[PDB]
Amino acid sequence: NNAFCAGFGLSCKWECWCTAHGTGNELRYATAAGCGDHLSKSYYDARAGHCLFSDDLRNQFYSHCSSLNNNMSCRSL
Amino acid sequence: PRPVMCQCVDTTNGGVRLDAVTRAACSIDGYYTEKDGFCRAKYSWDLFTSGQFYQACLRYSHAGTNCQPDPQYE
Repeated sequence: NNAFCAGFGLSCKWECWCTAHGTGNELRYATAAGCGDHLSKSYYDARAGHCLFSDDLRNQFYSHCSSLNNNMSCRSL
Repeated sequence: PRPVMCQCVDTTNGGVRLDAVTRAACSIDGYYTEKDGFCRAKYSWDLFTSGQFYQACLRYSHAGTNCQPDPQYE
């Protein structure tokens, strides 16, 4: 549900983030830049530094992580 | 301390320019030049350090930095 998810980070379906190649370290600044105000319908969990959404925005988000020479990890919710 | 210009670069193959990473790091608040891919200080008094830029690059990618003195301020 987009309203619950964007509004509350509730009833999201995916939780994704950019990862540094090699180290696999999470890159919150890169994730942030691809989330929240920057991605319609998304919810930016600034704490965990992850990007949540109900609609399947994985491909779009991937293009952002990838534009920055990064990988992407996603969990299904 | 003089003005420096820097690119974010890959930590692999020769360390090629990573333009979108440089662009992200540059907005530090300097200006980005599309053709040569460097971030420069907006004014000679308004410089960022090579060290600051390195941190900036690393916030956006697994990247290193190539920095040099900016000729327009030498």
